[PDB]
Parts: sequence; C-alpha cells; structure tokens
Amino acid sequence: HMTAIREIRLSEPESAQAALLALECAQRYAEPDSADFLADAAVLAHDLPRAVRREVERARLDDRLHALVVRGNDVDQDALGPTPPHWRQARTAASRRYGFLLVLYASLLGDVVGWATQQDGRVVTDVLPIEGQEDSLVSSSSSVELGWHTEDAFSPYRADYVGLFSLRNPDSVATTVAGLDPDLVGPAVVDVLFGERFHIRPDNSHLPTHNSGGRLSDYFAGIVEAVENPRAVSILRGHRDAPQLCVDSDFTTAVDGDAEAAGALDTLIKHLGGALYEVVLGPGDVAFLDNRNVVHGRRPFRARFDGTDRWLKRINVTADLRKSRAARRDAQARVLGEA
Amino acid sequence: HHHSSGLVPRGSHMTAIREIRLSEPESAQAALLALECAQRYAEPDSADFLADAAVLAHDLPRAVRREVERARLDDRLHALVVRGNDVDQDALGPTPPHWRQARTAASRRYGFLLVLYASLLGDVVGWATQQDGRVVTDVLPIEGQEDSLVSSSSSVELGWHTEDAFSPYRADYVGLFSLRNPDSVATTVAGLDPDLVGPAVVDVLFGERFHIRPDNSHSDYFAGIVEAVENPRAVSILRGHRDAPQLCVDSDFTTAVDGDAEAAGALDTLIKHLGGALYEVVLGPGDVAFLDNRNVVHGRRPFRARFDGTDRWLKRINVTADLRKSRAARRDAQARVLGEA
Ligand SMILES: N=C(N)NCCCC[C@H](N)C(=O)O
Ligand SMILES: N=C(N)NCCCC[C@H](N)C(=O)O
Ligand SMILES: [Fe+3]
Ligand SMILES: [Fe+3]
Repeated sequence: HMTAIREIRLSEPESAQAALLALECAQRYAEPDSADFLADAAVLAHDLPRAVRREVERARLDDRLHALVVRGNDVDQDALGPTPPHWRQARTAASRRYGFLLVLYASLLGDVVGWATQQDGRVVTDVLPIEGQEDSLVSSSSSVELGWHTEDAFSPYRADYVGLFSLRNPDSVATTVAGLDPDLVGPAVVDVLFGERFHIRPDNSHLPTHNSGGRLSDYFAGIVEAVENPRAVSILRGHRDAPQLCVDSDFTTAVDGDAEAAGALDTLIKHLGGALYEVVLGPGDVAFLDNRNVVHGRRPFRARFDGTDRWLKRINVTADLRKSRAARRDAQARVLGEA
Repeated sequence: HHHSSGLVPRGSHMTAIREIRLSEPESAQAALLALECAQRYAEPDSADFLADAAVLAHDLPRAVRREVERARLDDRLHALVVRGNDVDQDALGPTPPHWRQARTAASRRYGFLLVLYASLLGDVVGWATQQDGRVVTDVLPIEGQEDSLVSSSSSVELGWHTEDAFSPYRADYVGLFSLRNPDSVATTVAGLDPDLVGPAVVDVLFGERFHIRPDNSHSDYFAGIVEAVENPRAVSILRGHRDAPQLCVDSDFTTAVDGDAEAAGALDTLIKHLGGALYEVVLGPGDVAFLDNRNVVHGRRPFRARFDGTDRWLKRINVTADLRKSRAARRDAQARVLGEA
C-alpha cells in the first residue's frame, strides 16, 4: 500500500501552533500524564492545527496503516539539556513540553495507557540507551538490534498504536517496521497462524529488573504467570483481506508438539526479518505505529553516553479504554495491571 | 436560555444520566455546522462525510465537547442527554409512514447533527439486515405493525434489551435524536445494581452459561447468524471488572445452557431485577440521548400512534469505540455496515 507510511510535514505556523498548545498544557498541569490533563486531553487535542487533525484522522481509519509520521515539531536542543543516563532520570523539567505534545497527538487516535510493570507505571515513557544494557532485549539497548515485535504482544490489552516522539537522534538511527503480506507467506501458513497454536511471553521490560526496586511485587505476579504458563494464542486475527498481526521475534514459540505451527512461525520470522524497512525519526518527528498491522524494532548503534545520545518519548494508545477496565484500578486510571 | 450540565441519579447509579442543556448560541452553532455539512456532503452516512466526521465533530461547542468527553470515559454512565438543539417543525414536514420513506431532504440536517455528536463518542456503524444497512436509521410508528417486537411498534411495549445482544460487534452507544414527540413518549432504560442482587446469581451471570439468539431481524457472516440460532455459543451476561461490569442480555431472546437449571434461575432473577429497575428518558424535539449499551438495556412503553404525520419520530445511530475490531464483518476498511461482508 503506497500510503502505508502517511507523512505530514508541519509548516512553521503548524509547528509553532502545536508548541504553543503543549507549552499551555505545561503551564497548567504538573506531569504530561497527570490525571487532570488526561481527562482534558481528548478536547485539548482538538486545538491542534486542523490540516494536521485531518491527516491524523485519515491514518486512524486506514486499516492498512504501518505508521503516521508528523515531521518538523519544534525541539529546542539547548533548552532540552543532556540525554539522561536512565529512563528513571528522564522525567526532566525541560522535556515536559514534549511529553504533553506526544499525549495531545496520541489523543487524536485513542486513549493513552501505561503498564504497572513497565517504567514504574509511567504513561509517557522514555527510549534512550543505558550503559550496561547495550546487549539487552529492551529499548535501552544500542549495540544489539532491538528485535522486531508487536508492543506487549503477550497481552490482550496491547496498544493499537505506539507513539514515538524523537527529541534527538544525531546518528540518524532507524526504527524498523514490517507488515505481513498474506499472499507472500501462503494461504497454508496464514491458516496455521490464525490458529491458537502459539505461546507469546511478556518481554523483559515487564520484569522487576527493569523497574524501581520499591515497586509492588503484586504488579509482577501476572507477568511471571504469563512467562511460566502462556495461553495458546493466534498470531493473525480479523478479516483474511486485512489481518492483524501479533508476534514478538524473541518471545514467541509454537505450542509443544505442533510441527506445522513451529514451521509457520519459522517461515513468518524469516519473511518479517527481510521485509523489515527503516524509518528515521529526526528531532521533532512524531510517529504512530499501527500495532495491529506492523512489528517494529531499532537498528544497532554505538551510544556515546556523553549526554548527546538518541532520546524518544513514547506512549501506548488504545482505541477502546473501556475494554481493559478489568485490568485498571478505576475508571480514569490508565495503568494496565493495577487490577 | 443559558448553558447548564449536571448529574441525575437513578437508584445507586450517581452518574446514571449526564444532562447537558445547550445555550441558544450553542444550539445555533451546532445547527450551522450540521447545515454546512449538508451543503458539502451527499449524505449523513456517505463515505466522504464519515471520513471527516470525527474532525468536523471538533467544531461543536467546546463546553459541550468537554461534557461529552466526561460522559465517554464514565464507565457507569446509563444515558448522556444533550437537550435544546434547533428543530424547525414547519420545515421538517410530517412524520413519514414508514422508515423506507423517512430519509427525507428536510430531515437530512438532523442526521448530520446526530452523526457529529455521535462521532465525539466513537465511530458510527449500521447493520446489513436493519433498515437496508442505513447508519442513520428512523424510529417511527408503522400502521399495521402496532403489535410487533421492533421499534416501529406503538400499542405494545418494546421489551427491554441490550442493542444486538447476540453480536460480538454490538454497539457501545445507541444514539437517539428526537425530531418530534408531542405526547412525551419515553425510552425505557435499566442497569444492574449488583448491591440489589444475590452475589451467587452475579457469579452465575459472569459464567459462559447462556444463549443470546438474534431476533428474526438478523455468506461467512450469515453462516454465523444461522449458527448463532441453531448452535448458539455459551456466552456470559456480565463481563469485566466486578466494580464496573458490562451487561449483555435480551429479555425476549436469552436462555440458559441446556440442562443448566442454576443459570436459568440466575437469568430469571436478573430479568425480574431489570424489569423492576426500568426508568424512562423522554426526548423532546431537539433532545439527543446516547445510551451506554455496555451498561444498560432499553425499550419503549406502549403509546397511542395516530398515523396522521404527527407521530413521534427519532433519528437513531449505533456507535462503536473500536471500528477496527469488526473489520471481519465489514465490506472494506471505511464501510460501516456490519454483516455486509
Ligand atoms: N524482541 C524483543 N526484543 N522484544 C522486546 C521489545 C522491547 C519492548 C519493550 N516495551 C521495551 O521498551 O523495552
Ligand atoms: N426484546 C426485544 N423486543 N428485542 C428486539 C428489539 C429490536 C430492536 C431493533 N434495533 C429495532 O429497532 O427494531
Ligand atoms: Fe516496541
Ligand atoms: Fe433498541
């Protein structure tokens, strides 16, 4: 599909209008995921430039979308200061305005959510390289390519969109993207992948090793159960003409003794690996990946750990907040796994 | 003639009804936007309009949008009611004698406005087997159908139900825009108060121990419809968080699993509870309601239809929070008609 990547390059006025609105939010509210801001977020998002809202709406209803990319948001590199050395330190005063702007864009597509078991239950999260995590399977890696995945593939409450706001990317490190062409894998493999014949485990970002030590053990019970005793699930669902994709290259296995399944997965892993194409998010670029249609990852790179490294703000978006109420503390709470 | 909004309780449901009263300027602003849409787009449910509807809805009055957004995220809502839209009765002309004659030029502006309000809550959808798959449908009494199980009845009660209770693609909201209602005829509404029901019955209702068959109203999809009647899947009536459970039941079309006497008992306990808990919402001309179909059943009282062009007439719509989830039951990405393919 020629519009699988939908791009909007902001005019100077559109960039300035979006920055003014984000700065007005930072003037009013404490955190870019403060409860009062999130209650207000859908309507405040309506104040984004009309031409931009029109293109975001076209992307939202495009069921073959890979990513919407909004290029050319204002990012003041000097005002922003150094790239923090850990996501725990990345809730900086100077970066608030970019968290608010990410939530405003995201709220055109759905409702923002976070995870009790990821980055201490923050809704606005950070992607930056961490010294000692170079060879990890988590988004703070650098030397080892981030393996392609559906975000939170293990969960029925996985996002419909993953939002990425690039604050800085001096070495032009690519985000990787791939969809599935059913015609190129075969009706045979599609049929197998549509069967509940696979195990998808929570990735390592959901482990207590990637959260603050004080975070409640109760939050992690469900994750540990999903690692030990994964449910039998499909990789494909929906219409045969526009099927949804759910798979993590490093956390997905066929159910024991299902050689057909093991072979379908093997064939899917080889097909997605080669199809993987590059999208570079420069400073001020906001992307929304359709997590129903594509797997994504990140090319290997050398981090400098000198305060100049690549830094994204990130958010999960659901089309339907109500559906996850069983996993949320209360109606307005956005943190999946607090119930 | 000033803006107001407020919470109207029913039993223990403290936000059951969220009521908004449009100021005269807000009513005029909403009417002007609907009239501009009617000048720029062919139909209230044409592809050209529905591609834009969610963005054009952002042009509705800001104070109204803030209150509708609070209703959208209230998981205990029964009905959002927006009162005081402009309806020109003289220009509207008579209530048509059948929905097949009800998609009138004079009434198009109210179809556009219903879709604009609806598009603040989600994406509009229709049903292949209902009013020729129209997304904006018509509720009016039809002569010779006074005694029926459908919304064109009058003399007999329209039994309460979750809208399309049998379907995994059932709406999140049912929208109603009243064009005329001279005799103040009500929609009936009930939710479950779990503090009025034995916890054992509530536990049974969460079990997949019931058959919700479609009405006679309702191909891979239509193979699913025959299966739904002949080999109905075991489904729950309650689902989700115990503090905010969703409800899915049809007073005329729900039974327990074969030989599950305990489920048959819990079902009948729930039917008697909801029947006793029914209250009413009356929409005057220019009043719009959105029922949260996840939380409430609805129906309609007997009323005295005259079939003289003066009868009660609503525009009606279904809204989904998640259009993508039904793609297997829609013709193409943008098509809004469930069961079309
Ligand atoms: N195949 C792999 N590596 N899957 C895990 C990807 C990392 C995603 C996680 N939310 C994070 O931000 O770390
Ligand atoms: N319990 C009952 N009566 N269930 C059937 C109701 C039919 C509703 C349909 N949307 C209509 O407008 O006719
Ligand atoms: Fe990811
Ligand atoms: Fe109904």
